[PDB]
Amino acid sequence: QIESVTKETVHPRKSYKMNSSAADITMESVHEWEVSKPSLLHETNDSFKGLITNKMWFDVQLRYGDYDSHDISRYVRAKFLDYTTDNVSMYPSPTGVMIGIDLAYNMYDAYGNWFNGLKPLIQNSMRTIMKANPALYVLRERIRKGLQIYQSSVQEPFLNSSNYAELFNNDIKLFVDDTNVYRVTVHKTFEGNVATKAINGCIFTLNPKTGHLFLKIIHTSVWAGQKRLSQLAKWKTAEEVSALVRSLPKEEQPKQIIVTRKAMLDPLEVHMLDFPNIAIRPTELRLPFSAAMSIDKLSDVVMKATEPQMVLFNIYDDWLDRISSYTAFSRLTLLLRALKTNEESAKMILLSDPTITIKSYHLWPSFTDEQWITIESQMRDLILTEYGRKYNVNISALTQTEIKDIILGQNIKAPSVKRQKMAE
Amino acid sequence: NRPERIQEAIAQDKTISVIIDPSQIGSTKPLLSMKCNLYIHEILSRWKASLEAYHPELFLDTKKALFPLLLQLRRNQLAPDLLISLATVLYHLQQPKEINLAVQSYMKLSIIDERTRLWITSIKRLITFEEWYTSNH
Amino acid sequence: GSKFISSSEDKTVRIWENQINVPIKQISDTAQHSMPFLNVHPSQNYFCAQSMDNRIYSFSLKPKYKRHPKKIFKGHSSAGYGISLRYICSGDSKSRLFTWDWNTSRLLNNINKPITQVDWHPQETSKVICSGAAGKIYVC
Amino acid sequence: KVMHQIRACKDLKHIIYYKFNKNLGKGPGCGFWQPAWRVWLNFLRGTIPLLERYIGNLITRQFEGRS
Amino acid sequence: DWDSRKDRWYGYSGKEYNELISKWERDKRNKEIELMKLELYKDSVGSTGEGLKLNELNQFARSHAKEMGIRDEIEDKEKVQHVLVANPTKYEYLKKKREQEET
RNA sequence: GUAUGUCUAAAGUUAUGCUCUUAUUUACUAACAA
Ligand SMILES: O=P(O)(O)O[C@H]1[C@H](OP(=O)(O)O)[C@@H](OP(=O)(O)O)[C@H](OP(=O)(O)O)[C@@H](OP(=O)(O)O)[C@H]1OP(=O)(O)O
Repeated sequence: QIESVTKETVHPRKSYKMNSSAADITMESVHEWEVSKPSLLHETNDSFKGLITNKMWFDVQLRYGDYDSHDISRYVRAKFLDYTTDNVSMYPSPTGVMIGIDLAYNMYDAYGNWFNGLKPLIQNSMRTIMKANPALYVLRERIRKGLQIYQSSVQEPFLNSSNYAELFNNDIKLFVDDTNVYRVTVHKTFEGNVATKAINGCIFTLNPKTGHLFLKIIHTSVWAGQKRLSQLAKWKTAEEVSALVRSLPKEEQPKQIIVTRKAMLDPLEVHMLDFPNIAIRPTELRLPFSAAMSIDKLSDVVMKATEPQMVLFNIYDDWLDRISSYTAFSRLTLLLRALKTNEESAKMILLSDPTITIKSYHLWPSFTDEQWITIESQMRDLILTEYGRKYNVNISALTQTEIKDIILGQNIKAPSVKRQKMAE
Repeated sequence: NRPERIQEAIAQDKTISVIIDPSQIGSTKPLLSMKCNLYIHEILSRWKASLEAYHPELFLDTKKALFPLLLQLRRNQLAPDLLISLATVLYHLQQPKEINLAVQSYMKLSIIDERTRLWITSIKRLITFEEWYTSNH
Repeated sequence: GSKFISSSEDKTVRIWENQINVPIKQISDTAQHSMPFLNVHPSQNYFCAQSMDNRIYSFSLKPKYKRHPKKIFKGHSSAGYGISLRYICSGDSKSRLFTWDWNTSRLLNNINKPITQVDWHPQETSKVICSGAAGKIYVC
Repeated sequence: KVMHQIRACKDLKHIIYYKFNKNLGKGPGCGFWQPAWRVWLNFLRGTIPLLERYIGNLITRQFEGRS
Repeated sequence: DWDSRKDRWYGYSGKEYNELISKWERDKRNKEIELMKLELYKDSVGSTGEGLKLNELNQFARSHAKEMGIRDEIEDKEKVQHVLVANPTKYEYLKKKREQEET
């Protein structure tokens, strides 16, 4: 029987401010509630006095304990009847609830007044959150990293060459690459040493189903603010992505977000804490999207960019019209692959015929399906050629293995590959 | 009192050209506002037909998200920086061959922000439906 | 039409693409530059430019990344300007104009009368304009 | 060197409390701030010269340049 | 047991907190026109998946491969026919026209 | 990545043998990637 669950917006300070506390949630009731006298969560015998409330409040109270202050219940109680009974930072009601989380010990507890039949919900809630809040899990994982004891255990397997099929499955997705966010003009200096200067870049933000390549064009102005830009690249990337996700609706909020650079996952996890439903997918299979930006019109647009702007495109248009998305994506994958091997070769292949013309909207030249097929074959040969040159063993390839080689994703050490192989 | 607010408004609701001039953005205000405000009402009505085909659950709250705009637009509470970006989205949304330009314009609109997100996000559903609506037709 | 060059007061030259706004090449430091002019070079490889230190340079503008000067045109006490067609003709600060064989960097030194902004009548083969200070334009 | 003062205060607390809590149990509710207060006064007495010199020189530097 | 001894509040009924409620319970005892309508005139007046079809096509990749060049050929078939299965977009048509013949 | 050091931050002081095309090395440098 709650009329409205409103969040009282406090300063960012509140989170960690300890001398005072404004209430985080304010709870407007339908009827008067008759809350119990203040008590702890596990204190079962909650005494229902004649006092009533038309409005409660919920406060969180994060703490980081020591070997000496490692009980939370006492602390939370103290906090509750400190801030209530203190003439700074008054709550709308003196009757309310206060949760506190010992982050150092994972010892949740809460104290305060209790609406009838509420306590069980809160207990269960806390139990759930502690079991798996995203933010708290991140924190534990962060600490774990700090202590180099990280048990490499994932619930969802990575995108290897086998699971590539099950990438997409009538399911709204998004795909991210942060490779060409921080590009540099290397130019000489008066002293003689090199000076790196930032160029405009991108946030390769693709959707394999629709073929809608979003890419927020990074204007160099955003680097002009700060230094240590390789890390900052990641941060801006994840920030931008997060913002984009926020902008889109709950239906069009993409479920599984895939990331090219596995290092850039780490801050994304943080900026994805805005919304927990958006699962992260660290790809085992490296896809060529550094060379994605070396497509003519894309690079053109990147250079053109004058400000913080995004200019989306359909990475494949005609292909969608002809065939399902997956087919289109295979072709695209081949193309990008070839580009990554060699740009000149790629362009040559594309512009082998000069009679063909790239459509005004489209990023790619519109071919007939048999000539298209031929082109694809040529590209594949290019990739294989590259492999032969560098890897020096492109001749005696098994089928699955060959497929992996095309992507260049299925690594030899990757145990997923062993799995698929084992299966066959 | 309230009856003449029904009469004058519903009469005015059926009295408009559902058009956005791409050059009148440069001019200074209620004309572009109410053009867009009642163009959105057509985007609402085209939805109202194929509510059985499309998923209706999100629209029921889309309505409540749109209610701010209605209150903004007929008053001109909505800011010039928002409005120029907003009308730019709706103009490109008119032509079926500006679907790139539609979401293009929406992304540059999005890029204090609590219900503004909610309604601006709701506008993306209006593009999402309209883009699909013209496809499945 | 595509590539675009612009030297500056800090003694640096910048090959750019038409609109890319990203330096294809910043030039070397210990020189100085003032006036940028492309020689009407038959291959059209060459971007010439006058200095502060009395010496007009030459640059292999194709590719833009190339910039090794072949032979430098010394002997024109510079505060001014210079233009090409075979020959490069540039004026000096103090006295007078200087025709130079573009191949060997040496030719006649015609009197001006000071100032110096030289140019060629390109529709013809041999006719120059000098730009003297205070209504003294000399033609050849 | 204020550690001495701090240490002294600690000692006083230890002394005081255990003359203050003979039959009385444990807890925080003892007052009696006299001897500690005395300690702090004497510390201030000690330091008043030191701070007159120190802050003297400081503000002199702020005003007159350093020598 | 440190934080128990520190516990500024310890060993108490809420005698001070009941006095706060008493102080505030006393304080309890002591205490659009057209636009609403203009907007609400419109209706509101309340106030695996497709990758399985790839997985079938990749299973059809097993068919053309099982026909020609599985293991015996090093490069001549198992690499050449490898280049001509699964990778290129044309393999959509190879299955599609086999579906069209099957229809 | 830094110490550190320069730079900008707007108002007008009253005078008449070579050019060329390239491919290769080596060195140094590079908070750019591996
Ligand atoms: O001996 P110290 O390190 O100065 O710490 C003392 C001491 O606590 P420990 O014995 O745990 O160290 C006192 O405990 P008792 O020896 O008296 O049992 C306690 O005095 P109370 O028992 O009277 O509280 C006092 O605590 P407080 O400062 O609250 O009086 C506390 O000092 P710290 O709290 O600064 O450690």
